[PDB]
Amino acid sequence: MKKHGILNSHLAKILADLGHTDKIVIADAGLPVPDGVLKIDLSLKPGLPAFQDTAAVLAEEMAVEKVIAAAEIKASNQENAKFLENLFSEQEIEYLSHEEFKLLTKDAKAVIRTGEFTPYANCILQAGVLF
Amino acid sequence: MKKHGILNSHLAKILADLGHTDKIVIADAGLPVPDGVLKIDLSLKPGLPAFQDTAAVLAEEMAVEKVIAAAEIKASNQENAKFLENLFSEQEIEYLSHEEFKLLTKDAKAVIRTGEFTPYANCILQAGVLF
Amino acid sequence: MKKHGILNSHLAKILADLGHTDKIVIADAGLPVPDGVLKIDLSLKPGLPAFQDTAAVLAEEMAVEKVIAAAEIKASNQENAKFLENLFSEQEIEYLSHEEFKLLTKDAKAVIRTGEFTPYANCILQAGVLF
Amino acid sequence: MKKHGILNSHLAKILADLGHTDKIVIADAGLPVPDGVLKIDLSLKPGLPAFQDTAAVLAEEMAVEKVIAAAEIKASNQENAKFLENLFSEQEIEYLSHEEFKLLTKDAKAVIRTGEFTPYANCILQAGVLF
Amino acid sequence: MKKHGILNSHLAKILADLGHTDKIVIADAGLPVPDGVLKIDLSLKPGLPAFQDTAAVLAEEMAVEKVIAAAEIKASNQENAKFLENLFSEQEIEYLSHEEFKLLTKDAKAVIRTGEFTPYANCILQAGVLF
Amino acid sequence: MKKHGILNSHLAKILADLGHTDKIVIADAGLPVPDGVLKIDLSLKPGLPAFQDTAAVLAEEMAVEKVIAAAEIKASNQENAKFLENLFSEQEIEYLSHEEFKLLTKDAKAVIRTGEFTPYANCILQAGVLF
Amino acid sequence: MKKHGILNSHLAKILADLGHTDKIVIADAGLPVPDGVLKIDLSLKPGLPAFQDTAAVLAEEMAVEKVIAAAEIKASNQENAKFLENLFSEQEIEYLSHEEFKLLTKDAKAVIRTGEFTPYANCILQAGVLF
Amino acid sequence: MKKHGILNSHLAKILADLGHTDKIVIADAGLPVPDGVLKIDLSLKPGLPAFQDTAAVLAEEMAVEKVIAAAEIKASNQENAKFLENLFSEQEIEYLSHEEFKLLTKDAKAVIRTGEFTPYANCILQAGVLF
Amino acid sequence: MKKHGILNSHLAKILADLGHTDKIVIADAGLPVPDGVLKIDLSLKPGLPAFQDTAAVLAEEMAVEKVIAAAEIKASNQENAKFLENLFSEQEIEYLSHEEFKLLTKDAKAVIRTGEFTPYANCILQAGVLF
Amino acid sequence: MKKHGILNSHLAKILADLGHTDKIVIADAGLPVPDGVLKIDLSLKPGLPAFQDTAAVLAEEMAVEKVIAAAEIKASNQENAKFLENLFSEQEIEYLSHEEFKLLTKDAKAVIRTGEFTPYANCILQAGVLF
Ligand SMILES: O=P(O)(O)OC[C@H]1O[C@@H](O)[C@H](O)[C@@H]1O
Ligand SMILES: O=P(O)(O)OC[C@H]1O[C@@H](O)[C@H](O)[C@@H]1O
Ligand SMILES: O=P(O)(O)OC[C@H]1O[C@@H](O)[C@H](O)[C@@H]1O
Ligand SMILES: O=P(O)(O)OC[C@H]1O[C@@H](O)[C@H](O)[C@@H]1O
Ligand SMILES: O=P(O)(O)OC[C@H]1O[C@@H](O)[C@H](O)[C@@H]1O
Ligand SMILES: O=P(O)(O)OC[C@H]1O[C@@H](O)[C@H](O)[C@@H]1O
Ligand SMILES: O=P(O)(O)OC[C@H]1O[C@@H](O)[C@H](O)[C@@H]1O
Ligand SMILES: O=P(O)(O)OC[C@H]1O[C@@H](O)[C@H](O)[C@@H]1O
Ligand SMILES: O=P(O)(O)OC[C@H]1O[C@@H](O)[C@H](O)[C@@H]1O
Ligand SMILES: O=P(O)(O)OC[C@H]1O[C@@H](O)[C@H](O)[C@@H]1O
Ligand SMILES: [Cl-]
Ligand SMILES: [Cl-]
Ligand SMILES: [Cl-]
Ligand SMILES: [Cl-]
Repeated sequence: MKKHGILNSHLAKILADLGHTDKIVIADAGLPVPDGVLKIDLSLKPGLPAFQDTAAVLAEEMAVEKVIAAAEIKASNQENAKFLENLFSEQEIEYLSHEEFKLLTKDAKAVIRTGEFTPYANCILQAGVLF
Repeated sequence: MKKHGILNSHLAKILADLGHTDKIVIADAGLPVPDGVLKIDLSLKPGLPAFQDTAAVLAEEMAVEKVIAAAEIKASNQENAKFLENLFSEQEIEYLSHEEFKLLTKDAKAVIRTGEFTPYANCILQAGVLF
Repeated sequence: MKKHGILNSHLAKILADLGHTDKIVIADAGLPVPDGVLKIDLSLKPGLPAFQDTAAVLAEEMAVEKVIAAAEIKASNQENAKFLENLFSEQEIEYLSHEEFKLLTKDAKAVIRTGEFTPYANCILQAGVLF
Repeated sequence: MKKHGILNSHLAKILADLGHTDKIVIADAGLPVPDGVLKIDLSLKPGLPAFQDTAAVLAEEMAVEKVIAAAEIKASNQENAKFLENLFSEQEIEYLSHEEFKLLTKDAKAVIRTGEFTPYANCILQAGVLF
Repeated sequence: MKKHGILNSHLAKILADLGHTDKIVIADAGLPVPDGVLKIDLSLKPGLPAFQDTAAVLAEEMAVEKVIAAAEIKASNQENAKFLENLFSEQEIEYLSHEEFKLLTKDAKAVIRTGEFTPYANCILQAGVLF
Repeated sequence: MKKHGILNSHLAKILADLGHTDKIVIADAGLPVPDGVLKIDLSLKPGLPAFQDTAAVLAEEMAVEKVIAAAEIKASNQENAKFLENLFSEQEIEYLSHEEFKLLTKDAKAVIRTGEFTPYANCILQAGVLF
Repeated sequence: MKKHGILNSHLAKILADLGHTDKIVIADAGLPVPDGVLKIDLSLKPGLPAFQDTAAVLAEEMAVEKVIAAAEIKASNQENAKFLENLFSEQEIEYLSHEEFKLLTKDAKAVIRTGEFTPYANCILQAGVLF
Repeated sequence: MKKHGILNSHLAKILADLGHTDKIVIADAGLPVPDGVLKIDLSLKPGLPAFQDTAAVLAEEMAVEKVIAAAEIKASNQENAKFLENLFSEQEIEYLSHEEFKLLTKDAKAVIRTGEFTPYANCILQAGVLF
Repeated sequence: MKKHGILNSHLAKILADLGHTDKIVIADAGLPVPDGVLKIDLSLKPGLPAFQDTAAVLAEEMAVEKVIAAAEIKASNQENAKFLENLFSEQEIEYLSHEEFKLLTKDAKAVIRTGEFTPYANCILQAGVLF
Repeated sequence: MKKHGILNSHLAKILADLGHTDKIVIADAGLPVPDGVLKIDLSLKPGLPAFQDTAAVLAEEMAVEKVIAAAEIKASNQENAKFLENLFSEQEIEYLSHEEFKLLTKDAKAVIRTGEFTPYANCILQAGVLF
């Protein structure tokens, strides 16, 4: 068995190919996935896994230099919007309209679907560099 | 969005094709997957999701006529062994050696990998019929 | 076997992947299917299954936020036009020219072909969200 | 549009390739489909379409020299058993155990899944020759 | 064996998928086939089968609402030009320059190659509807 | 355009790869094609092309060192059985039971389906060598 | 074995599909092959096969309507430039800049690589018609 | 970028799927790779990377339960044979004849080719469990 | 461009993956290629390239430890048989019946077809090692 | 085994197809690979293999006419920048902004990933000609 790194095999393969600036998406159960974009669904039941738990695992296994979320999250989802701010303190956090957000997902290397059943609980993690 | 059934898209597709006697496997994080058998990895980190959480969702979404587990589970993993007895109290439960158990996994339509980090926490759910 | 949800295995796989705003098409036996769009043919013979029967099953298994249909249906197929208005009373129904309607089908995730032998008995169901 | 023959596009392609002695299967909603065998699912909901309706359409579009069914159908599903004897009065009908029947389905060119929710409502149609 | 419809298996599969306005091409032995368009070659030797024999079988098996040919056929291939007028007397026949004709073939679902060895012996059959 | 050789593009590709002893089959409209064997269907309508016309074209484009047919042809199809004898004078003609014949087709590089509607009008041509 | 036509199986397959105006490229060992264009490498070692040897064979097996080469060939490879002029006496020979010549190769059905080790020894053969 | 685990993307993907008892092969530059087994070539030039360098990295990123090598390694490559003994002090090391060793490679999930230019510098690492 | 090694790109790719004992076949224009074995056709016309020319280039680019040919070559094709003995004087040359030779080609990584038009002009080159 | 040329099998295959002006990229551990471009990862661990070692091997096995690197390399990575200037003194070296450099990698035939952990350690090698 693999000693270090993320446990999920599908995710490990995605992280392995990440280059500087590549993007991956963590989505709630409702976010549509653009055609041609790999979808890794971790959902089990409503609320499992949670957006927060998923983002937390990714944060410790991936080097993030920028996080992008939809502005609507600040109003419609205060708890998760705060979570992001807290978790990605040293990272640049950019906000866009949900509409522009969805356009950006087309360039993502993959979309990770969580069991999150709350509005605008989605974010794009942009890969940084280790040197 | 889909209104009924299991939330996970990968899993919904497998359940959709199940016919009477078809088998699927719920596995701990260390079980090897035979060549040619589809693997759906739901693991996020050690213990998440657990074997019990996963098995309970599946029992809720599919008609199970028989459950197969490795005898070594009773001795080495009492808690989970008892959970199974309770969960599938109405179904027939068969115990084989872990060796025979693995051979049987070759005929599975899929292996669902959980984040379970305890010995012999695996089982085969054999589809029953709705009429 | 799968306990809940739509019975058809092909349709279950399509519904499983539906995200907010994704579209599927229910069509009569003559609608042309754009290249690249998955075609699921349920027809057995003229009138079987009927447009009404198919639309009714989907309405109960999928969350629909909007229905799109061709204006011509109100002229050449009042029967089915009324059925649609009644079935989706709570949803927004938009009428476009049959020409524009066909253009939109290029963006569908699938086209479900029925055995309906009446003109303009086609509609686009746009997925809603469960939360 | 195609003027003659079976209306369903998937079935038309299968019939088009039929040679003398090739077999296709008409099955209830629970019959398991062997790996490697094409599955065409026409089901919409329980009982739709029915075994009888599907078998009748195929009987008129395909030349059948022999019909194979499971002996158990005469015991648990007399209704459909009589239908079959009547529909294929001119053809040779053979009864085998459900177990052997399933074995034979491995050699079929396709399995047509209906919405039939009654036991052993399955049959194998063996192609005849037009000259 | 299949009882009704066109005898050729490759062709049956194409007709099976035709929807209103879909196009197929019948071509002489020299017409170039655009990239991405399926080619079904029925030629055996020069003149076998002929454009006329092929066109007549197709007119018998598919509903044609419009026929498109190259204007150069009237001048250089009078016999075949007249055959078409007679065969599709009830349909609308449109003549374009051979140059425009070829561009149009890019949208065809298939090109049927015949053994015809005479100039501009090609046409596009546009599927009509059965209701 | 290709100056020499057989006109049919599908057949040209098959002849191009023939090595000493490789086999190809010419079949009537009813012969079943084993799985994994390429099928090139030239049929247009019953009796077109004819078994005789097809075999004749192949005879002049391919080096045949042996022909294999089913014994039943001699009795059930005297006209075509004589044709073969006449056409392949200098070639070794071996006869087998239709049953053994079908077993041999599994090793064929391809099956050429003609529009021949007569019993046992099938034969296997075994490639010779040009030096 | 195949009796007539070009000996090389790969090439026979390419010529088999040639339609009027289709293009193939004969190239020296350094010509780059556009992405998507089929490459058939016949080279064994420098100078074998020679550009002249390959062009001769093709001229004999293909109906050539036009020949295209880079003007630079007259300046740096007069020997091959003269050969080309004589070989295609009856056909149209067009000279373009090497830069435009390369853009044209993107439309070719294939690039045939020879062992030619001399500058600009490349040409495009445009297929003609046999009637 | 990925924070933890092996640096090589190809290898990370292979380790990600490892289950208990799965096997991978580290090989010298001459070891033949069985058909069907994935080959990951890391060699740059003779001796780079070295067998020792590669085995060390893997030992640090993979949970090794058993090591298998050919007895011939003790006779012709004592240096690497000793290295292996020390590196896997706590694990079981089994020696088989080079001939049997090769048969065992057919079951491997992958063969990692190094630049090692010394005889019998190959070994099979059998995955263990993390619990 | 590649500075060193064999010039042919197809062959370069095959040599690149050769491991100790892997085999490749050099064949005359008539040798049949077993299904599943890659065929690289270098023939241009009868006698070009010749068996000898091809074998010479391969011997210079590949480390061969053993050669295998049909016994019939010594009698029916004296010239090439002598060439073989001379070219591979250092290596072991084993002669088998042509029938047994053909069975061995099933294990070859590829069959290189030459334009050689003389009988039994075939041989298997078994890869050696560089250390 | 292959006697000459680059040792790595993956790279050998890429060099084999290089034509005049084709480009390949040597990259540090962080350079992102554009979708559609083949990635060959030779990294083992940070610093192995090094950028310099990889570039040296390639320069010896490929005819390079031009090198392209990011301008930022001269300032942020002086050591490797000097190495580059020294290794490719005969060739033309063009410096572009790193942003413009990345756009150019879209046209590369492949990206070779090294274990280099220093910034802007990337370059594009443009293939020259051997004659
Ligand atoms: O649900 P509303 O607010 O209507 O639209 C936003 C949602 O739709 C999808 O993009 C995501 O699931 C997001 O949460
Ligand atoms: O822990 P031991 O008994 O060594 O091996 C059994 C484990 O190995 C794998 O098959 C499963 O993960 C199972 O739990
Ligand atoms: O208005 P047109 O396209 O002529 O006829 C409409 C019918 O054609 C097809 O699109 C559908 O079957 C629809 O019912
Ligand atoms: O006899 P068993 O297999 O238990 O039950 C028969 C039913 O199981 C499936 O094969 C079919 O659905 C059939 O109707
Ligand atoms: O004969 P020309 O006018 O030169 O070219 C027209 C022919 O070329 C191909 O498009 C068709 O075969 C058509 O018949
Ligand atoms: O038609 P019968 O004589 O029953 O069986 C022989 C035929 O069945 C198929 O193999 C061929 O079409 C052959 O002509
Ligand atoms: O050799 P130079 O003149 O530099 O470039 C022309 C060559 O480059 C490639 O396009 C062809 O191989 C052609 O022969
Ligand atoms: O070098 P000899 O001893 O001849 O053969 C053993 C070698 O052949 C291949 O299996 C491996 O590369 C191993 O190192
Ligand atoms: O020519 P005969 O002796 O009949 O058969 C041997 C030939 O058949 C093929 O295997 C080879 O081409 C070989 O040269
Ligand atoms: O490190 P910065 O300057 O932020 O970005 C440049 C790096 O990002 C990637 O393109 C390469 O790895 C390069 O070294
Ligand atoms: Cl479902
Ligand atoms: Cl049909
Ligand atoms: Cl040919
Ligand atoms: Cl990892």
